Amino acid sequence: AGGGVHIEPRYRQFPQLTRSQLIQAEFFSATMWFWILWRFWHDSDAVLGHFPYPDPSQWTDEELGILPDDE
Amino acid sequence: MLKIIIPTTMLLPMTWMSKHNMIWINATVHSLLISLISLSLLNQLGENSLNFSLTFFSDSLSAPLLVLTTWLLPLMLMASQSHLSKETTTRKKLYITMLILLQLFLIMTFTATELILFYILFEATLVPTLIIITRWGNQTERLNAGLYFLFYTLAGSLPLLVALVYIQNTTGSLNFLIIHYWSHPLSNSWSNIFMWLACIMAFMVKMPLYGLHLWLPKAHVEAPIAGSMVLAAVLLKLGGYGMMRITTILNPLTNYMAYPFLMLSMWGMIMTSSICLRQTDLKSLIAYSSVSHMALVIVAIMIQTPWSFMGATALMIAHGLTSSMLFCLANTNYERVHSRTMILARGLQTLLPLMATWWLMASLTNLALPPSINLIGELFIITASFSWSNITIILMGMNMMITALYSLYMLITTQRGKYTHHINNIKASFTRENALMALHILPLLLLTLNPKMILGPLY
Amino acid sequence: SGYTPDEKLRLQQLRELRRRWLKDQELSPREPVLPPRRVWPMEQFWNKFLQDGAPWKNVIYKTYRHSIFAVTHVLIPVWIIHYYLKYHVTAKPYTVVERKPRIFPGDTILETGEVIPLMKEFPDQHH
Amino acid sequence: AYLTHQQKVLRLYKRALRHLESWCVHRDKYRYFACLMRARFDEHKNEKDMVKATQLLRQAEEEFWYGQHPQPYIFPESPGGTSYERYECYKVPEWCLDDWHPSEKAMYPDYFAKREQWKRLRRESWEREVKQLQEETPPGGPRTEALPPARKEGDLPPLWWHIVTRPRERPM
Amino acid sequence: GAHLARRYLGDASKEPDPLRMPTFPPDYGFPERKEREMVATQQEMNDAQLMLQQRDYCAHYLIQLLKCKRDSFPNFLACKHEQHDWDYCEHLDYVKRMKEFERERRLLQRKKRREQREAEMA
Amino acid sequence: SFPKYKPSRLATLPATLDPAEYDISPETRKAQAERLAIRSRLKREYLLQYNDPNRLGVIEDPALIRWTYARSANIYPNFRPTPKTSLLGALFGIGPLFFWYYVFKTDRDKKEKLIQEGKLDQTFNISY
Amino acid sequence: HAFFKAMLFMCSGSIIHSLNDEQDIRKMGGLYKAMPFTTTALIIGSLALTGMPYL
Amino acid sequence: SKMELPDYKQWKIEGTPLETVQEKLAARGLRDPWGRNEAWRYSGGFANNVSFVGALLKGFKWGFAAFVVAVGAEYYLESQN
Amino acid sequence: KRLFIIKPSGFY
Amino acid sequence: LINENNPLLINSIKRLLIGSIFAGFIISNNIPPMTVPNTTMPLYMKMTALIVTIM
Amino acid sequence: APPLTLEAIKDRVLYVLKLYDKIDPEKLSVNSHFMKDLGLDSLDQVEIIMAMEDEFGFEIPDIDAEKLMCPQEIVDYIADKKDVYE
Repeated sequence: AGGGVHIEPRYRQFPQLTRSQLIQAEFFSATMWFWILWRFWHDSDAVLGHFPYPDPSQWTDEELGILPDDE
Repeated sequence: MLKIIIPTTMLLPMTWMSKHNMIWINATVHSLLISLISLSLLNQLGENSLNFSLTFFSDSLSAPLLVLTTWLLPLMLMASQSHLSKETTTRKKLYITMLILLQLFLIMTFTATELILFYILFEATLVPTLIIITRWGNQTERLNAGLYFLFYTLAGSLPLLVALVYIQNTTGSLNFLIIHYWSHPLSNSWSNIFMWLACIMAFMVKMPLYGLHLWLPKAHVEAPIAGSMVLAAVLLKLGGYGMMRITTILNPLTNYMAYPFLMLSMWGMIMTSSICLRQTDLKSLIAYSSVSHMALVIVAIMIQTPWSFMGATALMIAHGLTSSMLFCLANTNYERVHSRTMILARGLQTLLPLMATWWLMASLTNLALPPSINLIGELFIITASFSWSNITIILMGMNMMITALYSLYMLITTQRGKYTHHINNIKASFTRENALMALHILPLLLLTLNPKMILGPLY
Repeated sequence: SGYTPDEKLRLQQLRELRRRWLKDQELSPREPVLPPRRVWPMEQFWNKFLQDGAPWKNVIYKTYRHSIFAVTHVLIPVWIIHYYLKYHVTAKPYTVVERKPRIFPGDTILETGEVIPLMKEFPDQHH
Repeated sequence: AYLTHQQKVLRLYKRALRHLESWCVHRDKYRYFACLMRARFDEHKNEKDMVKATQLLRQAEEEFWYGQHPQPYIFPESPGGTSYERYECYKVPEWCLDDWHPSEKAMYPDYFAKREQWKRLRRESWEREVKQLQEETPPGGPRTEALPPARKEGDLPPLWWHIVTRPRERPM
Repeated sequence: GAHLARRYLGDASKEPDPLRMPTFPPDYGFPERKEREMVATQQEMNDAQLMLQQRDYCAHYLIQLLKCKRDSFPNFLACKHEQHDWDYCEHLDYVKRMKEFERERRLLQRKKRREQREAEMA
Repeated sequence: SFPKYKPSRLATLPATLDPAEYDISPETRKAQAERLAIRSRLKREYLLQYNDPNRLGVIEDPALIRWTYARSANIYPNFRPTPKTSLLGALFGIGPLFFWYYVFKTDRDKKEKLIQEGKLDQTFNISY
Repeated sequence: HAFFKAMLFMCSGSIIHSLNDEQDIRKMGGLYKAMPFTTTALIIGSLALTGMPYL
Repeated sequence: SKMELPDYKQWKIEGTPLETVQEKLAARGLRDPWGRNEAWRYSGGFANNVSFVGALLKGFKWGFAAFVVAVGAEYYLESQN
Repeated sequence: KRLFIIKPSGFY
Repeated sequence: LINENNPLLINSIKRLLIGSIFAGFIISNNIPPMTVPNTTMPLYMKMTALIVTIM
Repeated sequence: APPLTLEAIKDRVLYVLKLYDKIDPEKLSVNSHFMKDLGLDSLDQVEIIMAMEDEFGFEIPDIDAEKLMCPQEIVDYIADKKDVYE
């Protein structure tokens, strides 16, 4: 029936946008990137690591409590 | 019971003497009134059945089935004043005469206090039915159908008659109570085995039976709509009701000489359900569907388990109400298209919206989804079968597959899809059709609130 | 390779009949002619409030609709459920049975007032 | 019935570009290979040996079947498309309006009056159009299903009701 | 991990299967191995509604996370050092887990080499 | 070239690259022409009844009633007892029934063999 | 998974209905600057669906 | 509006990436018959498509802009603590 | 412009 | 005809947007510990949650 | 989806035939017979429909494709399929 919508179709050319629909897209794309490394700076052990992993070769024979091979 | 038996008879003089056009209206309203009276039997004590007199007694099994018959009589009467109003008054009055007599035998049969008394009218239901299929049927093969139905059930009834009188000559009276209290363990002698077959084959030939199910496609499909409900809703339960009543003097011979029948029913229902998946006639698909559910009932009785009987009674009455409603569905198209081929009249949801809905929950109820007592019927049998044998579920559940595919396949083929182009006779659904069908499904849903009534004597 | 004159004229005749058929597929501005309907004798307050629909009016007008919806679909249901729960469901035993209230050392149990003694000293090892 | 040799080439070319469009996706490459596809078409056009043509069609479509996209592109409103008769649910035959209650019929007065004009006009013209049909049947039965146009003046094309009064593709 | 490579692709006879060990006695090669400790009696850990899979030695550091979290409600970011305190001892006993895994592995290598050495010696 | 398409009953050969249509003979020329002729006779007569403004019934389809009759009734009067039907009836008949009898009896005999000396645990199984 | 996975649908539903109910990925492109909010919503769901950190 | 059709005589093949197809077919000998049909798809406001990464880094400029203010606020607040 | 919609009888 | 300016479309997606950004942060920080998060564990399968998706 | 008259039709149609550089951009009669007037080939005549098919976004049956021989017939067919009447 009656048209007159806020938009109008175009023929092979860029359709008109609006001020709201751009910044609303800009805002949430912005705060998600905000949320990305803000949690990183406030919490890095979750992604990077919280404690180092000790190496197998490093821990000493004595502290391992292995009976000496000679006897 | 006299409070029901006498009024049921009293309609017959009334209908035969009512006015010319008041026959349906007068008969229906008192028929509904009688069902209201028959509602009184739902009460059952925690002990021995309500024994009104030596002539008649009702238990927690007969009463739920009895009310189904009395509630049914309005439904055929309200389903038949469209395909018979073009006939003369006397023949129309005679149609009510058969239906009223058919009920009276059912009421007396389900309430018989004596086994042989049960046998007479339980067999005597043939005469009112056989007239219905053969006289008012609407196809040529109805005559061969009548012979198929009559002879097939008579071939088993006679050996039961010889068996019952033999038990009389050996144990005295066959009163249901004294039979239950005076029970003798049946030996594994060859004569007792043949006695076991006689006391069982009469009832087992009556539901369907795989091998003995050939009369349902002949009878149900060719029968008049008022009759067609009865051959599937209540008389199949006569073959049922006999089973739990008679399987009290056969223990423990039923423990052993049941594998061939159990094996025939378990594999048989998968076969006959697969028939529904590849059927052409709408009524035949419904009738064969009734075979699979009824075969499930046959399986249920032969383990003699409290859970098995407990869901056995629920399944029968739930199936009987549904199969009648689906047969109403076949009638609705049958008046308009004047043919029973399924693919002839596809696309009814677009034309008839509410009739599509009536076909909808009818299909789901046949689908046996919870909490509809079809589910509470089948599910109880599954556990009883599973406790009997774990492999049963493989055969048990596989039936739930086929019963799912063909149920919607009947729905999808008819209702959904593009409407048939060449038809121009489909009119708006008559308020009679819609009101009748509501009176089918609504009590069926209303029963879901308290299936404690329908559970049966074991509960 | 090719509307033949017979089929071209066929399509020509069939087109304009379809065109006129669609030209009769509309409805008049009067259409649909709706029969009179009875109204609940409370819509007058809102529609008179809706005569202008001002920003000082629309928010308050929608407040009644939001308020009555809140009472009908929250207040009434929660009352009957609570009455059902408080005096019927909870009347029978073990129908509202809940998990035991989790408590920890160093917490006083309400009905006895006893402070459970603090858990013994920690090893106190951090990072 | 008879599908001439040049017709099948046209159909194969049409399906080739549709499949090539699905493969190429991007427009500039689509125009690139289609021109190459076109370039490898027009040069085999002046052959006097029809045996070469049918033989050429053999391995050509054998190439078409091998190179066809397993997921070709179809517009939604075409066989296999995502909107194939998705609007068929809403469409209703016109004759169903005859079952409407008179209260409902009176609630659309002018349109139903126009429906009466269509009904009466079809009733009158049915005899004329069937007479034309029987008067020009090809000997030995109808040779083709194609309908003959309305010959004389003041008439309607024979067998027109359903096609003219078919429900719209946008019923709602 | 390199252990799987050394087992399936290497000498599986010298790799301790997780299901097999502990095989050797605790003090075998350990003069006065000291038993583990449990500060929290099973009464409070049972009382604390703690999961059995969580009912380990380090669960003693866990029973106060739920207490402070309940006290910190609705503030869900209050307990940070305290939560860190529990996962540290998780790390410590986890650290203990592969050192004893390697301890039995080193014992397995030590015993295997000793048996082969004395077999040719004798 | 490259591998071709080998067909099956469930995956039919496409009726476009089939060699049959590509080679054409004059006998085939009127063969397909008469396909259009018989189809035109069926379609025009159906459309004539379809577009009839007085036909307020159902246009009966002979193909439908013949299909139902052949698939339902006109089968047994044409059935002839022959070997393949004989073994097929025995196989798809008593076959599964006796096969199910064996396994179910095998389950039953093994099951009650377990409980008669106490080789099963059902201490909480009471609602059988 | 409930949050972003449901989200990815009506964002695709936003594209589908707007661009004349076409579901073939071969028929869009350039909707970044033409459909800003949906493009942002789609890439947010895509990043969330990948377990990308702190989300 | 009556949906004013843009005039034809503005969409050509130069500049748009379709032009690389042109002389490639010119060497083939066939001329592009429908280059202007897709000219709008590569020209107008629909050109200058952002690179793939830039879609992910959408809003990074304002993101990092919000980072320093928030981090600087925390740094002083922690310094006060 | 809006036009007629063809629907089955519902009053019944 | 591409357009998303309809408020119904914008608000519906936006609600799930702001949900997805935080969601896990709120829920994970809030629900009580119910399992045992392993801590001692080498780097090269710690990073692999994000390494594998980078390629 | 705003509706569409036949006026918007040949505006879109005549646009696309003008797109063909083989077609003279100023000899677009509404009944410009593709063979007699434009002097194209049936293969190029086939090339027109998929250009139209993407223009209006729908399939034109191949049996009707060669039967369309003029811009008017293309306009007539697209109007009928989309039931365009004004």
